[PDB]
Amino acid sequence: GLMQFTLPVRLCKEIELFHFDIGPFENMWPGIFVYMVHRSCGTSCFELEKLCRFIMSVKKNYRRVPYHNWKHAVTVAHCMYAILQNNHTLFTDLERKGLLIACLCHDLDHRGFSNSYLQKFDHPLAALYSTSTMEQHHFSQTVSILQLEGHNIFSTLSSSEYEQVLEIIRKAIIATDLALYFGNRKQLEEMYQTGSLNLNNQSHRDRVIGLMMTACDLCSVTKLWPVTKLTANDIYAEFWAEGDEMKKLGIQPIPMMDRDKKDEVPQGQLGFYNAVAIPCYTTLTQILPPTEPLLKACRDNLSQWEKVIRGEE
Ligand SMILES: Cn1cc(Br)cc(C(=O)Nc2cc3nc(-c4ccccc4)[nH]c3cc2C(=O)NC2COC2)c1=O
Ligand SMILES: [Mg+2]
Ligand SMILES: [Zn+2]
Repeated sequence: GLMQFTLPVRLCKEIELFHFDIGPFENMWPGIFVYMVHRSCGTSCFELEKLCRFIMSVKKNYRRVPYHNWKHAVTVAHCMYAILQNNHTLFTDLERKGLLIACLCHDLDHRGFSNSYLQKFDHPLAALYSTSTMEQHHFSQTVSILQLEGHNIFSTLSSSEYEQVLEIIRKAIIATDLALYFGNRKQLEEMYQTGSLNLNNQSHRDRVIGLMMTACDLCSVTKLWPVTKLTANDIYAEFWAEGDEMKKLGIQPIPMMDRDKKDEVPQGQLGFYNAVAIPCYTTLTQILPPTEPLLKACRDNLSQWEKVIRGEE
């Protein structure tokens, strides 16, 4: 009950900033996550014995892939933690509880391949879930870990609070399907501008939590340049492996996935920042103004990719 996690001084301060990197010491990531839950939520939200057993089962069920791995889970939960802490009064107790777990669980048992590749391979998951294939699987894997003896961190919620939180986590994880981001953001842009945005309308809150999930998921582009650049090697390592597998099925991959086209990476990052990242954090800054540091860090990194193209690094 009276047992806080404390971090060393540099982490205790930097963890509150959007651009915080959780570092290369894996054994500290669980304590960082618990630290974030205790400050975002209270030392009571969860039974420590139970939370600790849920965190280590989740860890176990992420794979050793270059990008979509345990480090990503915790990094995406941290960005959510920073958004929640800079917007204290906008979110319910339930939403704080559900969204940190949603983020930690959002890529469970990812194998390093897109929904596209599962469908062209004809993977069994592609017959069971025809859209948002991996995302329906990640939510499925979350419910499975919650129902292991001694893993139900929500067991002290009322039956109705319990159904509300699983529903928040389900919509939160499905929203990490980038194919659903483009339409969700368009609707939010139209609602915010025509003045109809209403955070007491549940379907509007749904949409907003969805945008938050895309912003946390893409938060590699909001870090200091050296973190952003080294993460891109990890991201491209999964993409090019997926490309190699496309060629094994006799399909030319899209250029993003073709390792023969390493040369064009800088221009391909420009497109990504311009079509996805900048508009994501722009709309997110309009709805939730304290998240502006994410938009500013993203613009700084676009400008660093422009410098790479102009031969200046
Ligand atoms: C999910 N997620 C999380 C992060 Br963080 C970064 C990424 C990411 O880098 N995306 C991209 C990298 C790319 N590189 C090239 C490219 C490389 C070489 C030669 C020619 C082209 N084209 C690219 C397109 C995208 C991309 O998705 N475009 C969106 C807009 O329509 C779908 C990501 O997909
Ligand atoms: Mg994902
Ligand atoms: Zn992810």
